[PDB]
Amino acid sequence: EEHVIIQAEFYLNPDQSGEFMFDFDGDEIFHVDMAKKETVWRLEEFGRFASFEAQGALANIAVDKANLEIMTKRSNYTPITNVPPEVTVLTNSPVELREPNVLICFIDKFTPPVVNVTWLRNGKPVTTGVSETVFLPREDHLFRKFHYLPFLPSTEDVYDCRVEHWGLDEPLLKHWEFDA
Amino acid sequence: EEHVIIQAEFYLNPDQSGEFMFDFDGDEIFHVDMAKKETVWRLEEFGRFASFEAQGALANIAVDKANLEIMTKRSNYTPITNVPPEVTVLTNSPVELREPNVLICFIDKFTPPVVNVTWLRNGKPVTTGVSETVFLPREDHLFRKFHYLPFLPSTEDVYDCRVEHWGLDEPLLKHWEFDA
Amino acid sequence: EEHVIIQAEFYLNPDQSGEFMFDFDGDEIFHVDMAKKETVWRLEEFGRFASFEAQGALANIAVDKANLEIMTKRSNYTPITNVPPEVTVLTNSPVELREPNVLICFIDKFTPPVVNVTWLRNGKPVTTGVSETVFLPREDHLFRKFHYLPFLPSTEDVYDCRVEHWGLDEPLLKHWEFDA
Amino acid sequence: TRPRFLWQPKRECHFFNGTERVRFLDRYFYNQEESVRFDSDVGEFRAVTELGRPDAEYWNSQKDILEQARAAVDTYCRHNYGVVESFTVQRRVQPKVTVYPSKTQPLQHHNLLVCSVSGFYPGSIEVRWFLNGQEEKAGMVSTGLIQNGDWTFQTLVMLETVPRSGEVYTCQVEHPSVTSPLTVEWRA
Amino acid sequence: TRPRFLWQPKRECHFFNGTERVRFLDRYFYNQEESVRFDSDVGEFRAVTELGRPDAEYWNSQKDILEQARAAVDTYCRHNYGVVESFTVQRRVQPKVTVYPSKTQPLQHHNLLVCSVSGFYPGSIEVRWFLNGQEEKAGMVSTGLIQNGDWTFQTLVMLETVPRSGEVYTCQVEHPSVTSPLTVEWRA
Amino acid sequence: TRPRFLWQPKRECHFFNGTERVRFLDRYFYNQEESVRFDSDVGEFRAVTELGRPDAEYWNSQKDILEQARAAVDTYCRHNYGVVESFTVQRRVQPKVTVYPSKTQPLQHHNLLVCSVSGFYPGSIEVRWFLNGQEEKAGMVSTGLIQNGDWTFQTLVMLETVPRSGEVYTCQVEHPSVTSPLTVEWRA
Amino acid sequence: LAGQATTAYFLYQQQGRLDKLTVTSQNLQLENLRMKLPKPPKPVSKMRMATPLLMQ
Amino acid sequence: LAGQATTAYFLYQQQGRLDKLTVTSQNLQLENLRMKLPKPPKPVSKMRMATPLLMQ
Amino acid sequence: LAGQATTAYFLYQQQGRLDKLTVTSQNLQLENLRMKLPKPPKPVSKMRMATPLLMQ
Repeated sequence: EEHVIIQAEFYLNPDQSGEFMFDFDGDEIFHVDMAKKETVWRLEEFGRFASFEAQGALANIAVDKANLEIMTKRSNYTPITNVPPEVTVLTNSPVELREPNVLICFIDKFTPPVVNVTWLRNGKPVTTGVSETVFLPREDHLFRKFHYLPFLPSTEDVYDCRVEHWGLDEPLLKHWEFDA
Repeated sequence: EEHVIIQAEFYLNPDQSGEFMFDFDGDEIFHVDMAKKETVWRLEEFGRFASFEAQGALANIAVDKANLEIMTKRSNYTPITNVPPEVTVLTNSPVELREPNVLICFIDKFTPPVVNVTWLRNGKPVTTGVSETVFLPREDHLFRKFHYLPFLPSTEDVYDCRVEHWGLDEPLLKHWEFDA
Repeated sequence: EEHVIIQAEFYLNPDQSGEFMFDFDGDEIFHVDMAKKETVWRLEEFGRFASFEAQGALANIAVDKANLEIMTKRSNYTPITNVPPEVTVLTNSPVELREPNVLICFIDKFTPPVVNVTWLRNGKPVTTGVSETVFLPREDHLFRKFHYLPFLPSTEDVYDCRVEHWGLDEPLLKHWEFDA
Repeated sequence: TRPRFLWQPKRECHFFNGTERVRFLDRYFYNQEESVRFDSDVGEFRAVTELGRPDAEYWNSQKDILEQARAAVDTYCRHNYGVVESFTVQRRVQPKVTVYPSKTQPLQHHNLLVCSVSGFYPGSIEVRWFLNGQEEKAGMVSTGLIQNGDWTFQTLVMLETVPRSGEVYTCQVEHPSVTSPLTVEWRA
Repeated sequence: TRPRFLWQPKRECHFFNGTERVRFLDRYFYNQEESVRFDSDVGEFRAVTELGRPDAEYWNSQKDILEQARAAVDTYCRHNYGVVESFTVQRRVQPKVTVYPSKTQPLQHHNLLVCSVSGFYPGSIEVRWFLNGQEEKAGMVSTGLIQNGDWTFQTLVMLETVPRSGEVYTCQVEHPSVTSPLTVEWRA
Repeated sequence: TRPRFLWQPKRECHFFNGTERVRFLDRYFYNQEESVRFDSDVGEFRAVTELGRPDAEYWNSQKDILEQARAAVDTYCRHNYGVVESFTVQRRVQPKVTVYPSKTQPLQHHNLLVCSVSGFYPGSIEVRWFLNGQEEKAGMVSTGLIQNGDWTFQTLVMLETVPRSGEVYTCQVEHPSVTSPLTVEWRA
Repeated sequence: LAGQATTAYFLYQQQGRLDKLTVTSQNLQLENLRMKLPKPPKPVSKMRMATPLLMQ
Repeated sequence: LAGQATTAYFLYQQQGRLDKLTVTSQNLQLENLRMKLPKPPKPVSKMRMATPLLMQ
Repeated sequence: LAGQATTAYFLYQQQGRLDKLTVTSQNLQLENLRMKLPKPPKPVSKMRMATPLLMQ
């Protein structure tokens, strides 16, 4: 019955991107969206059970940004080995023809936590009803990221998860198709 | 065609809890949630018909808190007779098997307006999709409170409304079951 | 492939009403609601594609209000010819019996952009589930406005769009009925 | 379980026949007991209990407070009436009516009739039963207007009878929302 | 019914063939009449009506304002084009097409054909009718592109004919969103 | 493609058997490498790599920082455990189980059995197969707990067999959420 | 001989359920249109709140 | 003799209505998944607003 | 002779689809009631956030 509670407060430079979350055995309790300044609970049922002050998290990210600038000067501007993001395309439940599912693109084992993920249905971009989870941490400190595409399964459509990461010379193109 | 418009602005100590509402023949026009600082209309159709400035209500509750502190010193710290909350479990419409209904737990004739209401389905707590109305007033100044549990009726499940009030030595456990 | 991007920032006096929008070939990219201080995108899919700072728009409307006051003193208080709002009642899709449609009341070619539009189902006002778009511009600078009433079509109900504009001596009453 | 302290103002607005006569009852109740009862009918600032006597004196000491309370009869109550009339006073939602049999005791056959008037507003319902077109009496045992809190009411008027597949068992409902009395019939 | 005053700026951005040539027409219209018409094609600050003449002079007096307006041809129009291209310029939604008969006069049998092209973007539709595989003419009486306001258009092109269960009554639609002309047929 | 810099703190809270023993591992990791590893088990402020050595010294220089970190073992981890217990530690969602055949190679008949345990929490599943009521072995080739990110897990344990319409092909699941082992059967 | 009864037995219940099912579907689809509505703005009507004072 | 016609009469309309009803249900259930989505954030794309000046 | 088979063929699939369709409709209608709920407030439980310091 051992459990771990973690707090991820990463900030990248130069990208002007930072996040905040609470990690409970890998899963995410919530995440403070900097843009909306809101405590976005991973499950809304948690908001009816607990609470959090979002403005406090933004103070940390400002401090995290400051430390990174301090570390950058002290580290003589050393770069980061851009690990290739091993990508696996899965579904939340066994794909059921014409039964809504959430394709899950597992952008795994990568750094820095800034990636370009685009869902391609029949080769064309999909930007309507497509969600993504905040960059989730791992034991060896390589980020995870899930992209959710609520879709009505069909054999006519072939989905893709284009994953553009600086560690990849060529863009990754993982594929999914209805076969069950 | 006589009608009454009331304004309830109660604040309790020690509980750090206060509310605000407009009473129209017992029903609630709206209520200013202190946490969200929003004019939460009881029916959203009223927001498309009227408006209210939520920040003004919070000023009153601060004044209401101040007066209660003033009255507490003047009243030589006299307590409140904790009236037992007579509880009746009802449904918004005649229970229809497998047809969504909102169980209504009528926490009636109680003070102070701080109660612990938990819905128990088959003896286990339910904290997913469970709503409650702000503490509503009465003619003799004993609060009302409705708890809403949108449920799909089933004979397999037996619901409960555990009502923990300081006036009750033992917790109240009212019961509901599908019988129509 | 010629396209036009416009920016409408009108403010009326005496009405204390001003708006903001981006016009792309007549359609509306988004509009900054002064009351909510939010960048309300016409399609929410645009919010997942672009962004806008709503507070900046409110600064313009304050400047637009100031200029109108400056122009009013310089124009010796000249009024506006209140053009009659030609009204056409249409549907978003061919009316399908018992199949949800959005009646569209086209308040067209009118000024000033303050009108009283009310949907009358069987002669009674409808104020539940009735939407309106911000006052949209035209080439000759006469505003457009669409009113949306998501309705389940029925021959029993006859809808109306009462359009009260100062240019009209008598109220306009356009009519719709299911005939397909 | 510690001693508590409660301060709930109740600013009541009583207007009769629209706004022909408006009564502004300003109640400040402390621990389910009143302190001051500023009323427009009286006009003068009063106090009900001995605890609220100092409170009334301070508020009537300043003439500005008196004017604010006295002007509240038309600024607060009357203006709000027009604002809230459109969806509360004029609110006429349909009184959905269902009639079903019921048993007075467990393990016994049905011997009661409940005329369920659920989901209406405002609360001025009337229930009257009929048998074969003839009104029945001695069955006006009503459970009262049970408020649902969602701006709706609920009432279960019960009349005792034994079904025999020989009568019509007609209930009736008279509400402002419907110009014609809403009927309902039930046969075994 | 009091005199009104309206101040609606219209900052137009005209770019042709993507962003090969960008025209920035800055219109400040007062009471449905223009005041200034700062244009990138002209570049110089002008004024249309006599009322807006002082307005133009003040704005061209400061060289900073001129630079801001002149730099707006690529900072405002051109940059926004790239930002808004993905979902407005490249927006290609399917032109749902339905064809149904209609009557020109009440109480008369159907004598019209309406090729309903509802729910598309952008507005560059084309409609052409056919009979038994042969194109029909003299039926291009269109109602025009009726904007639905929800980023969609609507058009009802009408061609007059009398159904006889002997023809196919084929309409056609040509839109950028579909690489192949969308056909539709209707037989009585 | 420019050089990057990443600063991700990892404030870990390890408690065993509820809150009997709480371990507060404070990790500040820079570019996938640790800088300081303030731990409650050690208590003393340490540093893993040579880069984080100055960071640890500054933070242990102030006694207030030490007290804040040392008090965090019960103020941060222990208090949060009670707050987050109700919906994370006690969270027991049902392990939906489906069993379907599959083919190891394309264009070949089905020769695999996948016991799909999708949609459960927490991740302590157990899978064991059966044939005609007799447990089968040598089929524990599991794909591992694939996290779905929506506070749910997923696992596809595969056992190789050839259907012959003679066996029952029973899989089993043992999870804290269900007091009784969840069974599932599949016959061709 | 029993086929007529069985078919009507299936026919009756499928028809009755589906009629109410179509209505609750179309009305549900109508709720989606209402939920997709642009959230009409705050009108000019403003309910007024009284300002309580302190108890000295 | 008429049973064949009556059964097909019930069979045809129930099948036609239900096919469209299943699609509008699955798509509705798909809208629920979309409405349950975590509301993707604000991208880096920022439309620019011009700043009008006063009329002196 | 084939009418019995054809009717049951229609009867079986219409019944099976509709049973799951009714459940996904009632549960969907139940989601509407949940979405119409008054959005229960923030409880007294407050998860605590640690305050990181600067690297000198």
